This record gives sequence, C-alpha cells and structure tokens, in this order.
Amino acid sequence: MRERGWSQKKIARELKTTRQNVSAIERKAMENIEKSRNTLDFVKSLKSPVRILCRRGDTLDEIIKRLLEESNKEGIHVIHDSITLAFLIREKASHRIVHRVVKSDFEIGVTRDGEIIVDLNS
Repeated sequence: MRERGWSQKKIARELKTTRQNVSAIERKAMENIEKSRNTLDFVKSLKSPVRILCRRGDTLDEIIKRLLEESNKEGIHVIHDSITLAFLIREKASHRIVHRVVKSDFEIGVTRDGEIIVDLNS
C-alpha cells in the first residue's frame, strides 16, 4: 500500500524499539503474521475496560506519555503512541478504534473493544 500507521511518524522509533515479546504487532505483523502466534488474541480475550482522553495532536507526543499513564496504568508496560494504538488496536479491533484530532478536545473509551465512548472533554 504505502503506510502502516507507524511508518516512522514521531516516537515511532521508540515504539519499534518496544517489543518485549509483548504485542509487537509490528514485528509479528512483518513476521508473515496470519493466525498462529495468537498474541493480540490471547490478550484480546482479556477484553479489559479502558479510557483515555485525546488532545491537540500538537501534544500527541506528550499525550502519548499521558495516555500510557492512563493505559499502561491498567495495561502492560508499553510505549506505544496514540497513532500506533489505533493501528495496533485496529488489529485487535478493526471495528471500533480510537482516533486523534488536533483542533479541539476529545475523549475515547472502551470496555472490551465493541462498544466505545466519545466526548469533547468537559
């Protein structure tokens, strides 16, 4: 195609560096992934609830650190970006994924992956 979401955006570097036998959707995907490992799958079962707010993309970089504090808090030590989360998630949830806006305040949340919640923060 062209891009794969994390095709060298920003912190993507630190992301690609992150893959402690965890999600590593990048390595796995590129690893002729198809349907064997069952990584994101095994973690998919969890279907744990999560919630994070999105801010001006101009702060996406910083928001990433703030996001982790929200996710990594209830998630596994991961240094992914909001841009990668959408892609990484899309894999574990190609249905309802999270987006990012750079102009106004936004909010995204989920309980498993099916039903999600959105808002403009208040």
